[PDB]
Amino acid sequence: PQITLWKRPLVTIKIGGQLKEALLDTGADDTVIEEMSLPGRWKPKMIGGIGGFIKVRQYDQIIIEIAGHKAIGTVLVGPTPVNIIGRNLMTQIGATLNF
Amino acid sequence: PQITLWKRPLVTIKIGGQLKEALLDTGADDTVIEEMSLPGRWKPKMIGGIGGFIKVRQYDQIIIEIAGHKAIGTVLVGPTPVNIIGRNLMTQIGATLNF
Ligand SMILES: CC(C)CN(C[C@@H](O)[C@H](Cc1ccccc1)NC(=O)O[C@H]1CCOC1)S(=O)(=O)c1ccc(N)cc1
Repeated sequence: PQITLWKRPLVTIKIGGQLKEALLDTGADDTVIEEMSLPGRWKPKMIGGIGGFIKVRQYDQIIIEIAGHKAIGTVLVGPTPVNIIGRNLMTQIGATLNF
Repeated sequence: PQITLWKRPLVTIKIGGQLKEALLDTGADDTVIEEMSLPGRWKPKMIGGIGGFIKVRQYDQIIIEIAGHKAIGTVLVGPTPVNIIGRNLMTQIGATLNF
């Protein structure tokens, strides 16, 4: 699709067997999702921006379906105010910014 | 252009005759610039980011060039990790996400 930016670019994702809404965010290096369980090992990470930093759990090799497209990569899990699909996964679905 | 997301989508902007680097951020509703002098009056605004809500200064109807495209609109000034070009100005220059 071609998505305009008059409103937040929200899409449906499937992660961990769960359907969620998430923001396509070109300003985010990595994908961060609200608290949920994911399989495998994790390590702590700090990520920050407006308003400061939050602590998250970094899970690697996680499969997500993003508006119908499958991708694999790192997913951060923690107290993010919104679910964010970052560049690390948007590249895998071929997402680009065009103007 | 067509900007891929393997790297941060950093572009040059021009505001008040000065060149600056900024991030094209589809996850940002608003445009936020590092401390600088802008003309006119400002009004208060609260914005939320990954770490919580902050106060910023809101300046309206500010002329800004973004990767050589002219925009005129609201610019927020405050504590920000990077200069952020948000959806309010990305819409003006015709930017869309495509996959
Ligand atoms: C600030 C940029 C440089 C980085 N953030 C992404 C931004 O898109 C961020 C996303 C967001 C939307 C709404 C609520 C909370 C966060 N929007 C944001 O702050 O919008 C503000 C600035 C003006 O308009 C409003 S981040 O969330 O800190 C982040 C950092 C690291 C990773 N791996 C993932 C996310």
